[PDB]
Amino acid sequence: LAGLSAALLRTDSFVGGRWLPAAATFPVQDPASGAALGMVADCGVREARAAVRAAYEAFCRWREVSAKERSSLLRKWYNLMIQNKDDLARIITAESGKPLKEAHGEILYSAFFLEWFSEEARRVYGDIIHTPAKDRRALVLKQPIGVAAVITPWNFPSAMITRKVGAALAAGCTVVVKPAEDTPFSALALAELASQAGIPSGVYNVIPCSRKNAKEVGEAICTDPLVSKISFTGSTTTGKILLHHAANSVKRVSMELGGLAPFIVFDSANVDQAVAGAMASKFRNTGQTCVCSNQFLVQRGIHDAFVKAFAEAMKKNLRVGNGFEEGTTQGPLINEKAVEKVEKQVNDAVSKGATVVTGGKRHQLGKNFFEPTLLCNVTQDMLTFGPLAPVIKFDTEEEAIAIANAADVGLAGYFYSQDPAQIWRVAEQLEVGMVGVNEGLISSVECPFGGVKQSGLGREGSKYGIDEYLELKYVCYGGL
Amino acid sequence: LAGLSAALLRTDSFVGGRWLPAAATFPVQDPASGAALGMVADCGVREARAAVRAAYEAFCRWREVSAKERSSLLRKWYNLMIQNKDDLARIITAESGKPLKEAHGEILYSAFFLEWFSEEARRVYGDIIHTPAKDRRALVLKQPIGVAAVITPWNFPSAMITRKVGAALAAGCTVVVKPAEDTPFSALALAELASQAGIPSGVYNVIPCSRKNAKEVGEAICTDPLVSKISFTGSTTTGKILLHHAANSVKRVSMELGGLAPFIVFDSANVDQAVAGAMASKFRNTGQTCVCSNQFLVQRGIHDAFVKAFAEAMKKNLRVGNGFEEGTTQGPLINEKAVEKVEKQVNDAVSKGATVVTGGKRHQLGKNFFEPTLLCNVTQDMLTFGPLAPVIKFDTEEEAIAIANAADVGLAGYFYSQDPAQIWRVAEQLEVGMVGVNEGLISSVECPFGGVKQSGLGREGSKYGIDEYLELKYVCYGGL
Amino acid sequence: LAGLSAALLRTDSFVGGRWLPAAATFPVQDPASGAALGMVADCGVREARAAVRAAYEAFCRWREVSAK
Amino acid sequence: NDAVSKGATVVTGGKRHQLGKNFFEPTLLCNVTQDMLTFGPLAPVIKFDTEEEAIAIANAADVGL
Repeated sequence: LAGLSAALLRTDSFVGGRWLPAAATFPVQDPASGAALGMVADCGVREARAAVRAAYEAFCRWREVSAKERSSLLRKWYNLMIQNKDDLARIITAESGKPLKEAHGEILYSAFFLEWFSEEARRVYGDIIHTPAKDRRALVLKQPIGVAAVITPWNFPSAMITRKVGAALAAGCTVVVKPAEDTPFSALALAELASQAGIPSGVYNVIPCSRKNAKEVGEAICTDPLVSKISFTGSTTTGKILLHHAANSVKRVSMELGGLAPFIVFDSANVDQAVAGAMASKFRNTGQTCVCSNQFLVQRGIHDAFVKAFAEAMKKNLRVGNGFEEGTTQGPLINEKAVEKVEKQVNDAVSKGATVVTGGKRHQLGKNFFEPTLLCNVTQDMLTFGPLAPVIKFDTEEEAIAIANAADVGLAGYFYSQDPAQIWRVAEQLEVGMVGVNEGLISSVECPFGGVKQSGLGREGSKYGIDEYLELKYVCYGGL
Repeated sequence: LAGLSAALLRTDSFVGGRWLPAAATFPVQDPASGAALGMVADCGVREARAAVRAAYEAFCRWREVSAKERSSLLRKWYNLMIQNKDDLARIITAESGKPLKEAHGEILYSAFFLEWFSEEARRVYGDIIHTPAKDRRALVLKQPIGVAAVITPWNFPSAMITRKVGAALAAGCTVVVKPAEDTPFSALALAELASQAGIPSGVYNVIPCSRKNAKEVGEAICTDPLVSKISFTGSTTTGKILLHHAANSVKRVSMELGGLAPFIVFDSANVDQAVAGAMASKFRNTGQTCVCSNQFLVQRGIHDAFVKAFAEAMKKNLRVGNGFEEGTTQGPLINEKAVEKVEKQVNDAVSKGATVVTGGKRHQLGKNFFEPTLLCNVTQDMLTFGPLAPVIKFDTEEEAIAIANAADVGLAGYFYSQDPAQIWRVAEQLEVGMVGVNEGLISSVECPFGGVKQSGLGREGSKYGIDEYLELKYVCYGGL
Repeated sequence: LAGLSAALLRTDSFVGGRWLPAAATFPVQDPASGAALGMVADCGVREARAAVRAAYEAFCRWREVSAK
Repeated sequence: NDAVSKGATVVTGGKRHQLGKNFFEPTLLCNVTQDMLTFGPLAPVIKFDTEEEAIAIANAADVGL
């Protein structure tokens, strides 16, 4: 378990440049062994109106540094993460529960976000438009929005914080961060690394707080008028509420909420590969991701040939156990109510027609452990973040889409199909934000992550992400 | 008055391709002579849930036409406007009240928006990002958001409808339009022109409705789940409310609300030019614009030399009268409550220290007519859409900004200054969305109009505007 | 007063086999001298629905061991 | 601000100090007419004529520290 560097670990929220303990604390436990992991500062509103300050003030000056300078700091940070992967990793596995590998997996995917944005910071380009009138010359500068509120989910305690903040600070903004108390350490560990990197005090803050204040602080930072922006990743409910708090102050916003994820396997689709992505998508982090390939849609032809081939691969390598435990594939789910979200679905399926193919009951380790599962004959009248993938048989491509596009969900969808033509049609008509072609993992710091229709606003990462933190200022230069 | 082509004029809301009369109507009158201008269809919610339909369905097919095709239609439309300027003009003067010239002024600035976007429609570019992994190729397409709700103010009954819808349809979207019942005809006149141009039924709709239903229909279209987008221009209050309706359905949004407008005149500033822009900015449409240079800030040095020079120019050419009346500079304000918004301010200024320099009482035509006015010694403790420009003396550039940047207003600000250096500093520190340099009119279809901090979301027009109607779809092409 | 073995003494509630500190604590004092005796973990309901679990699960197996 | 805004020729400082937070640059104002009456490093000057008046105002009752 322990053994990490006392520095990478933290418990006192980090505001304005220095650590600051909360009036009262809240406990964090390894969602696997149950072992307590010290008390974390539980930030109450009074702190936000104070964190949002030292965040603001830090801006009034950070907005000044040469883009080259901020690109320098970021890099210097991206480094400190890289030079700490193995410790920054444990921090995740320990609080997320997820296998150690997936931890490094996250840790890199995190640093790599600081890295990239570090580069983007030096390329915010204004324009020089030509206009009729001979006497006036038009100009367009892009400038930082100012303070930015950042709330992050628990499943990616580092990558979810890095991808937003990297850009945020790339465009010269200041950020106040309320991580998920499930995994708040990775948020503070960054903080430590950022300070060492030399980030000017108040540019990057963290304010841990448990449920009790998650609602309060919520509006606290999403209302405080010094916050001109809000970036959030989470459940549809919470999101819609923050809007309601941002509306009141016409703030800038970008959210990526939940959203099922259709994984359409066609006949021209190669099975071993289709069963490839299939596994890596609905079993990574133990199927606890927004981009968790929810319901698999398979074409009668290759249907049975799929499941058999699919389930067989599961047994072959899905080793349920501890995160830091060698040779481990699945890990804990978060917490009790979670194993119940799976449990539920699993029974309402069996009970309503679902020939279970593998597993089905809580694993024999209990607690927050569940044995992965596969069902079929799963008629759509049964639609959950858990290591559970249900198969649905279909006939036409039109129908396969027809169902997948069962509107009001536009996060990420995947499909396998050897027909060059069918690729384009499916992939374009797919009302989503990210399509994985003959691949099951589509993560990448250089691409635009986000959803469509109610699955979110704005994107994160890529040449396109840093815009979430700029405002355009047209400047009509006249008198010529 | 009358004499126009029966076609350019309309009264039955236009939905799905064909005219449709409202259960009950509401009257529209020339805010100048009072003369009634027929009853317009007063659309009630039941119609919206029906307009939002035929708007949706029109999309499911418009999303298909070749960008070249839609660029063709738009142009064909831009033409029909151009070939109708003189009639499309009267329609505005008659319902807006504003001088006939300013009408043509608008009418062109309108068509020119269709024109431009007609071009943009053929240039929506996807990207091809390079990524590590040899086996997968990343792609990024941009696609239409679908249906779009459009509400427009009264002061620009045509340009405000054209600039949004042009883009909207450029990116292949469908629009439902609720114009300001003050000036709803220009919205229908377009409609007529659009049909003639050949716009597929339901791509562009108009649904007049007076106050009585403005609240209802409001959410009607801003909630109806077929509306995936909302574009609005108006008062801060109304806006914040729509958000509250869009939040509930995480819709895409872009708003440009009110916002004072600082017009900073420095010493290096040429007076005749400073008094130039000064006039054209706070007296166009009779100072009834969002981008209406609200409070003039002048540097002691050139202060007195300004006002004298300023007021003198007013008397010289500000001919108050009827809109269609030859040699007319000012026109009516909208309506009674409006002349009261001016009246108010004017007295709370005189009464609290404001040496009136010209005019001050309702004009001797009464009704919705007011004689322009100029005051000074106007201490900031008195801060209104009316032909009234108050002068405020200042010392330092820092202060001039200090005041102008009196936060929570970021629409458009103007300043005159012959110092090359001072231009850059002022113009960049100016927390706004559009800065007019040594010029008082900064209108242009090719540039980005919109504000910052609470004065709005997103921009309209320019290579940057058509984005308000696209969603990015990353597509990780794998299996290679 | 003090001098006892650090082990025999405790302050973090004991659930499922291992110690677990409470979100917030409550003080315990010698009802005689008044001298404070450290803060004890103050278990809140959320813990019970969790203690009653690891208690249950422990049963499903303890019900098995030989009475001997 | 309610002073400057209502007639108060600032003589020194007036905005939060350039250290921000809970720091403020001391200040001095004048022409400060009594219609503006605070524990902070801020001293406003009020011009008067008679000793009677000087008391008259100072003794603006319900304050005797």
